[PDB]
Amino acid sequence: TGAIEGSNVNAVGEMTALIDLQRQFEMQVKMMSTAEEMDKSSDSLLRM
Amino acid sequence: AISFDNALGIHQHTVGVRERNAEVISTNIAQANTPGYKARGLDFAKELQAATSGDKLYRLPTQPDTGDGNTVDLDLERNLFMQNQIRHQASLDFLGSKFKNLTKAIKGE
Repeated sequence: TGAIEGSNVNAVGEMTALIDLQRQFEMQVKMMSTAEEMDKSSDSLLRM
Repeated sequence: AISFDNALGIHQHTVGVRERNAEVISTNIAQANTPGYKARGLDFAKELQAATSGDKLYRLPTQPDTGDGNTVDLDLERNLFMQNQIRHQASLDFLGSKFKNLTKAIKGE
């Protein structure tokens, strides 16, 4: 009694999770870009 | 002898089958993005036999679908369409030369 319990959020734990989520997000975006790049190249097969 | 069948050979039935195959291949390409659509294959040997005198084949996917259910491998469809067009062009040349040789003999020109 006479005290209030705050939150247990570990600020560093969230920040290091953020930077890893950013890098993994960006790497998958590159996978999307190289997927359409391959698709565009494999379109001259029907380009007689 | 001296008949159009014995003269043209199987180059008249083959052309029809090659156009049939192109219709099937083009259908798979168009229906690539439709979920639940299963890729359709065509047996050339059976179709040629049926054409000479006169069932559904599905293509096994190389990899699982991403959830939609469509088993159309657009990389393979383009390759087969390119091959079908080349062999169809040869069949037209083969069949076209049958008529030219027949006309050449009946006129001596």
